[PDB]
Amino acid sequence: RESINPWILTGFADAEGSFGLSILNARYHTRLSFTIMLHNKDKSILENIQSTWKVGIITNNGDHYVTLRVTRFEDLKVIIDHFEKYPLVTQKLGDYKLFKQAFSVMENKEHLKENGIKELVRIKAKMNWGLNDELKKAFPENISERPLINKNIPNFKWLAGFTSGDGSFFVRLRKSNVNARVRVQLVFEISQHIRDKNLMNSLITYLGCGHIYEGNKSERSWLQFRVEKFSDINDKIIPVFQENTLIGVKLEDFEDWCKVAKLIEEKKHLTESGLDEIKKIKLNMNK
DNA sequence: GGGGGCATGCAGATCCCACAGGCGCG
DNA sequence: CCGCGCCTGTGGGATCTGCATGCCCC
Ligand SMILES: [Ca+2]
Ligand SMILES: [Ca+2]
Repeated sequence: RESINPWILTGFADAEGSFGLSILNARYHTRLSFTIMLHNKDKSILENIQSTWKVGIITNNGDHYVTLRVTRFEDLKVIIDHFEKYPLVTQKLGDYKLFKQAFSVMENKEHLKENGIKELVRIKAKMNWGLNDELKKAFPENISERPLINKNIPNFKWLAGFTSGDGSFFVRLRKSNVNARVRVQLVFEISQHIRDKNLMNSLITYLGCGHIYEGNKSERSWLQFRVEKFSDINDKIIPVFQENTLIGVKLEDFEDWCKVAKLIEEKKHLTESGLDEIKKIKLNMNK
């Protein structure tokens, strides 16, 4: 049990969060929800988040996945209050804005009159993946292509939570095809759907390093932010997350990541014994 | 008396994670 | 040569997202 920084929580919500508006039947029932599902290894984050918001239920989905679900109405107010003070950054903010106007419709109790569900389906048709086939056949009169959020990084604490979700620290070992000497390469990467390309591109100027790699438009719908130059990693990337602590197993991956960075800064990665530890400081992180 | 809210399942779709290899450059 | 690191390319599963349903209560 502990509490995390609010900007770190918002950043992690931009990565793994999901806003849900369920409309099922003609007695149409409604269900507003915020959900996060992770691997069992990161059950601490969900309990860390639940202790911060004092809401939600943490269940087990299968033998490997935990889930945190907030479904009560009065308990969705603290979520909306929090996100109003710490706004989301990715295109998920658009789903949150539709999540909020769906809440105010259900708060005025108008969501049960015939006028209410007609707007909520109109609201639902714009968030996440839209409506189903049946309700789209039950409301082929849906009107309303929402305004696209385009923000930059608000701060580094948002990045700590965001990196704890979609980020990645890992070690590269390359056997030189000419020298047969083991090469060690540290790299930091964040992947993301191309719908937030402007946000991912703003990481370059805010961190002072990194590159954006895309691939052709026909074969891929997600890009990568990546830092491979060791000097940028040791002097820019590492101090950022030393100040803004990551959460979950990403903190453990980052700690082992920094152990390799220091073995390299001490030039011990050229030694036979130093190369042995780095190899273990690579199997550590797969487990 | 039953309607709407809550808790609690289960499952599909995909956007991630954690890499690999070729090769130009200083 | 040689190590660095830009640059292209990716398998597979942890994710994001959706549907269902019996129970409870007021
Ligand atoms: Ca994400
Ligand atoms: Ca993750």
